[PDB]
This record gives sequence, structure tokens and C-alpha cells, in this order.
Amino acid sequence: MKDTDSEEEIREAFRVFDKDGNGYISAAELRHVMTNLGEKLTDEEVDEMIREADIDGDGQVNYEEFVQMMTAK
Repeated sequence: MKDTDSEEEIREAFRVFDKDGNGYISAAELRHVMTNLGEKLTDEEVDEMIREADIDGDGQVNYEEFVQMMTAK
């Protein structure tokens, strides 16, 4: 669509922790977020699914790498 207009609902459901921090949050942050935004699973499916987003590129799980969970293609 345009740059990244799909991270609107994501950054919102994830900014609760990295709102003004850096976008990249810890796994414990995702387990609580991915477990409620449009998604909703368990601290095991999320902590074991973060290996897909957060891995070492830069910050743990930022929005650019967080949308991969709510829509990993």
C-alpha cells in the first residue's frame, strides 16, 4: 500500500511496551501482545514463534519484525 501502513494495528498492540522505547521489545512482551491483538495464542506458541521475528538483526522483536508474527508470510 504505502511504506508500512499495515503496522497500524500492530504498533498499537505492541507500543504498550515499546511505545516510545524502540519498537523492539523482549519475548515476554510479545507473548502478552501477540496473545491478544488480532492474534491470540499462548506464551509457548509466541515465545517459540519469535525465533521467526526477533533473532539478532537488531532489536529483539520490533514492529517491522512484529508484524511477521501477526501475519508471517
